[PDB]
Amino acid sequence: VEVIFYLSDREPLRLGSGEYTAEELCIRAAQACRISPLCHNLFALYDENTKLWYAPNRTITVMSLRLHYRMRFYFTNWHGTNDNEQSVWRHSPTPLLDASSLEYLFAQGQYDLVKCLAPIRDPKTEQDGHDIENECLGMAVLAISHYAMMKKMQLPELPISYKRYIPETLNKSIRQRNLLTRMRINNVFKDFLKEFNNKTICDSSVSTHDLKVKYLATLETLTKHYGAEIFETSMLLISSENEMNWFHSLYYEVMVTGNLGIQWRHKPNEEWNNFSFFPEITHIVIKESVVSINKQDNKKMELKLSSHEEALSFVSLVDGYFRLTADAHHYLCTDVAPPLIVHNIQNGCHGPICTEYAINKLRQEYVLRWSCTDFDNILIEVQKRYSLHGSDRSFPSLGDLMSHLCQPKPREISNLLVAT
Amino acid sequence: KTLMGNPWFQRAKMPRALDFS
Repeated sequence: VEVIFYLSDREPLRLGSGEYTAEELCIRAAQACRISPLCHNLFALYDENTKLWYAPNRTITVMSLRLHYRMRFYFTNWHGTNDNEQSVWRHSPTPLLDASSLEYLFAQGQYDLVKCLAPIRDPKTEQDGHDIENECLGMAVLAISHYAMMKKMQLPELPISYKRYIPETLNKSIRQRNLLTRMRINNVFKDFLKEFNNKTICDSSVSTHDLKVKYLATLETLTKHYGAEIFETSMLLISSENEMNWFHSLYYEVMVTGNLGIQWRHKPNEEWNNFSFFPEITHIVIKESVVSINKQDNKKMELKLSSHEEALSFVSLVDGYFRLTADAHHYLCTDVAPPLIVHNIQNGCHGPICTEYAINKLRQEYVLRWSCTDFDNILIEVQKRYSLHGSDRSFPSLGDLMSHLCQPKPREISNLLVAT
Repeated sequence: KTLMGNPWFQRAKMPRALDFS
């Protein structure tokens, strides 16, 4: 009955008896973790036991239930430290992630690696498997070294071992190997740690940020489909005006990624078929457990998931991504529209945006936006009632306060968009 | 079976995860 944080020193927040909505909780969480108002949209709530995400509009009526506050919408090579991968950036009037969000992503990466939510890739061969295990030890060294740098302690100061900083499956794999192999691994680890902390760390003056980035990039390369969600289905439909391809008799996978959009494939006993990138979707309809995604070319993808909740999770992912790369003020399905965005466009309120865009929007025309620093006020301060900074009259809603007191352009560019 | 006969008793190589500029 609480929202959990992967950060080291962040107590969870217990929920009392009452009605809640996922978005408000995500705001509280974003506030708790010093997350900027721009990056708040990247985060969502994950239901640990059912393995199902919550859409922003999902109502929680309160039993034991533990929800993880985590970054859901991810873009490979956001760090731009990859030459074989396309760069990711944000429109200027520049990087995707700030430090605050990056820290949380790092914590998240550690938790995922250890608890195997981010499982290691399968070995193409025995040596490759060994090499994967080696890289795991490397990751352990990275984690421990980061912890060392943060606490301003050195190697003689720290007591610990590699065992709680690797995937549990590998650890348990190791504990069943003979003594000599366990000894060997532990020694080799200790050597890696020693060398890294004696020479490399200061020879190149490796910062903490650098280690985080390294860790996460290694996560991208070392684990299965990192920063991606895969959905199973036994009934898949890909159709157009003159085509109607139905796949049936869970045998089919549909993957959603932030830099390739929606893809699908026959679940293996090779490569993914691209359906659509996000900007091409016009709308998404849900009927029961069935999701129907409509593209601009009148093409359609339709799939039947396990239930309604999973459909909500799926579309909420797709929708969030659409907001991330297409239009920051439009939504694709009413079933998962965040009340804020609805009330936003309903009252003609933009999103927090860089000023140049505001002044430009004002010049080529009163523009209403959101505070680029905090969630508490609209650039007018809203509370649990709407009013101005110096005002005393609590107008029950924005519309009322505005009545007694321009608009956002569809598919308009901004720093709220990721160029991929 | 042998105690030492497995990939871990190859010559230890620094993992690429710890490579820096």
